[PDB]
Amino acid sequence: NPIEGGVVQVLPYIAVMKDVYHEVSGVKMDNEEVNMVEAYRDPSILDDE
Amino acid sequence: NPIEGGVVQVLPYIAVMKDVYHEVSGVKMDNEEVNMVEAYRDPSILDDE
Amino acid sequence: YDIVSTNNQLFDGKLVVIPTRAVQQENDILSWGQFFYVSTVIADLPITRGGHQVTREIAAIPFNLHVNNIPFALEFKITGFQKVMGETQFNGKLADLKP
Amino acid sequence: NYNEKSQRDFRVVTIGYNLAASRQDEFAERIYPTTVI
Amino acid sequence: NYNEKSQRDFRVVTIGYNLAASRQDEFAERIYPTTVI
Amino acid sequence: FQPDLVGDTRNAVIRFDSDDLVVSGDTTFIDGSADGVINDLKTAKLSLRL
Amino acid sequence: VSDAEDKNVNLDVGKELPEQLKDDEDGKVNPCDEV
Amino acid sequence: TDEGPGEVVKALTVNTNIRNSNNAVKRMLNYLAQLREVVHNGYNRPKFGI
Repeated sequence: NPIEGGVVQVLPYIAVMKDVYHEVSGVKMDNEEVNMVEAYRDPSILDDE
Repeated sequence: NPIEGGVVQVLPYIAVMKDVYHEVSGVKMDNEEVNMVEAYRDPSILDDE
Repeated sequence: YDIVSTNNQLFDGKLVVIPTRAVQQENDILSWGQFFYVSTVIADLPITRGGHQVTREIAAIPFNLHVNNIPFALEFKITGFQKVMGETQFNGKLADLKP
Repeated sequence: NYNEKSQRDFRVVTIGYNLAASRQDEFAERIYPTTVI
Repeated sequence: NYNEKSQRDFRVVTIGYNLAASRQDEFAERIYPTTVI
Repeated sequence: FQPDLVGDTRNAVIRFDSDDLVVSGDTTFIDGSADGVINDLKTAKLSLRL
Repeated sequence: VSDAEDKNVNLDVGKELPEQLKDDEDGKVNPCDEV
Repeated sequence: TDEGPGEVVKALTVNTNIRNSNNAVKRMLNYLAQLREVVHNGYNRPKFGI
């Protein structure tokens, strides 16, 4: 529609997060975050020991 | 409502602009713009010769 | 025989041939391996991890084992698909013989 | 204004996202059939 | 997202803006009563 | 561009924020040269994420 | 500690998508209509 | 939140189910690797414990 003037694409997903704490002096958080979809090709992202 | 968590205040108005051309080396558009509501206290903003 | 495929990153460029029983039963030793599965439980408790904050942690705790029965297997490492389907394989040779 | 062009409100489309998995994949099931313990 | 506290949707209030004037405001109408020519 | 939600409704704002900006030994400068940092990146087999 | 229904699991994250993201920001005004 | 987790708990079971498939592959490949060793060496007859 001429009033809408474009589209916005909203992408929900489930993120696999590494369980880490915030670093006192950290520049950015080191929590690896990946799409669950990645696990279908590379499911090793889900394993932990 | 908790889903809103705040408000937005929209203030439409009609502005009185001067007829001003754009400069080739200007840092801003030098067009004195005033809300017409100001004319009630000081109508001289509307004077044009 | 039958063909079963995966896209696991680990199982990349591998063909393995293994026997199985034509008709599968229950805990049949003649299946190449067993997957022994115990029901997975979802645990929900507001654990105060760290001693200073409370979070509701919902955990899925698996309990299972994969067991192999039959030692028979054939393993084939199959590579070079792009070399035989890409580069010329017969007339290339005749050029190579050119003195 | 002289021109609005309507640059605030756009059409929004939601991308589907539907994860699925069986107890184990058909690949795993054919090789390691499931037995409940 | 651990805490989905609202950030984008708000209660939007659009206020009025009604400007009005007579051909001459009363202060000036009483001093200079209008005569149509 | 994104709309500016606070202020004049006609303000449009851009917020470009990229942590994957790439420099490697393969790229060149605007003048066409590939020397200094780029040459050392190519020799050391390195790449940068700016 | 309930048992999971793992046999066949089908997720739908779109149903859980917050209502905020189902539409755009609603502050939009046509100043010419309001004045 | 008193609404409960909703339908995202299933994501925990999907994660678990995917890991189950990966465990089958990991165990299969490890079994074949040590199978190679057993058959490569002098174990061409049935025996317990090999």
